[PDB]
Amino acid sequence: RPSSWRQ
Amino acid sequence: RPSSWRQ
Amino acid sequence: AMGSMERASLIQKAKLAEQAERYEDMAAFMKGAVEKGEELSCEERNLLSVAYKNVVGGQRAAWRVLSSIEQKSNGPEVREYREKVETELQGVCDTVLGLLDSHLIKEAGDAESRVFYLKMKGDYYRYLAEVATGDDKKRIIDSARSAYQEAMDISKKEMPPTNPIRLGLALNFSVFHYEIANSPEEAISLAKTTFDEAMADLHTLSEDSYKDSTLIMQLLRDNLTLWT
Amino acid sequence: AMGSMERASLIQKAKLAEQAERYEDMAAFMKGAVEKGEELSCEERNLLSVAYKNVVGGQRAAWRVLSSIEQKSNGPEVREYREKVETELQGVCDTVLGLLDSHLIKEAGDAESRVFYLKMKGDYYRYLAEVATGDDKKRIIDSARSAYQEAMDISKKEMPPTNPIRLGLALNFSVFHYEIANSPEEAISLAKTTFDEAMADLHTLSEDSYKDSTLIMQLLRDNLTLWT
Ligand SMILES: [Mg+2]
Ligand SMILES: [Mg+2]
Repeated sequence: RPSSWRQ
Repeated sequence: RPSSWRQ
Repeated sequence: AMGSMERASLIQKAKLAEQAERYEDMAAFMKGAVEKGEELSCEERNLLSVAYKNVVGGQRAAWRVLSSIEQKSNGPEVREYREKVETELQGVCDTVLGLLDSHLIKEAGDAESRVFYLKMKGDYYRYLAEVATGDDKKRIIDSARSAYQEAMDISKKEMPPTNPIRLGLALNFSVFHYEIANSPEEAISLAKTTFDEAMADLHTLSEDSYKDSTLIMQLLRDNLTLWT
Repeated sequence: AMGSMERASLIQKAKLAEQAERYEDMAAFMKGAVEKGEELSCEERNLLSVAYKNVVGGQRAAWRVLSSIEQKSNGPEVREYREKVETELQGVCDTVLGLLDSHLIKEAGDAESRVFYLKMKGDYYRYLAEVATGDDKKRIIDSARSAYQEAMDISKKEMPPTNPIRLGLALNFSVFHYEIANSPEEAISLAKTTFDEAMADLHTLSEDSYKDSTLIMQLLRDNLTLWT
């Protein structure tokens, strides 16, 4: 559910 | 550019 | 590589791979199911088609990206990589055509199954024609044409004008005419006549069949709008 | 399989594969470039990361689809296919970790390169931890923790609080705390302190660096909103 790094 | 069959 | 798995397990796994959007897996599972040698059900034919359409669709999209870069450029890397993707795409098309020839088409007795497989055969020769440039390119185009034509002849004799596979076949044959055979007038005439004859048969359909048929009629109309 | 291709051609082809959205190709090209034995530039490190993040990201999404189906169900097909995807994912993580160990990390002298590779190491142990269930699962979690911790210690000593790799590392370490280590308070504290210290350093940045830093700060804020 949470955001990890992504472009 | 034109559409062939697709779902 | 799938010979040691049960047919029903291959089918089950193909459905799981579709849900997981793992289309290369899906295609390999369905290839294994075909190679069991039994005819495919309506639902199973669908799974086979969806799997390989997604696989080749990704390859076609990549080939078009690389082809445009290559054209804009004209060291060897863009050409080399386009050729790699192109060879991989040709391999997948050859695999599908091989399943159709050994032995899906010859065992397909009913109109629904036979038209389905001949449409597939036309589509995969069409994909081969999209990248073809050599001695066999006219023969590749005529192989697509011949498969589509036989499917059309059967569909017109054996199916109502609203049948989804008849509609999808006419849609794709019209794309073949426009994009591959450089026959835009034939493409437009086929799309119009298909749309109009389906329109006139909608009154016979249930609400669910109506939804299926009008969905594909809208693709025909989208192309007619693009082409006229 | 890439030993016979020039390093610069592998890099060129990785960039073409990214444009074609052919991420498995991209990862294989970048693996070949790493195996040439030269250190990677800033741009090349990015290409390596993007390639494998996309590959494992697809495997993680498929594993989560299959895991949920498997949980809802609890014959052997769903478990068997989840295990197949899981083994493939573990293989990709092991490949990346092998590139980092042989010998990207030991040759990374600058803070920017060393933090980048230690962040990668933490991420791929984190992906292994997401599917882990056996004897080594606590050791896998601690391997992720240890890699992230070393990267944090270096980043705090050697980089400004707005540095994108420092921000991305703190973001991912906070996800590790929340999702893997069952430490939501640590996750929240890390995200808050990282956001606040970056906010206070934005005034030093150009417009382009400001855009880079605030983009990642927004991901930290998105998580804080989800978690509080
Ligand atoms: Mg038969
Ligand atoms: Mg060095």
